[PDB]
Amino acid sequence: HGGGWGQPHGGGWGQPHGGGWGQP
Repeated sequence: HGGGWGQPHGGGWGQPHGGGWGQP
């Protein structure tokens, strides 16, 4: 979740998942 665009949910892994909340 690098600002709201292509950094969040970047393919399914460490780009979504950011702790355990709404990032994953």
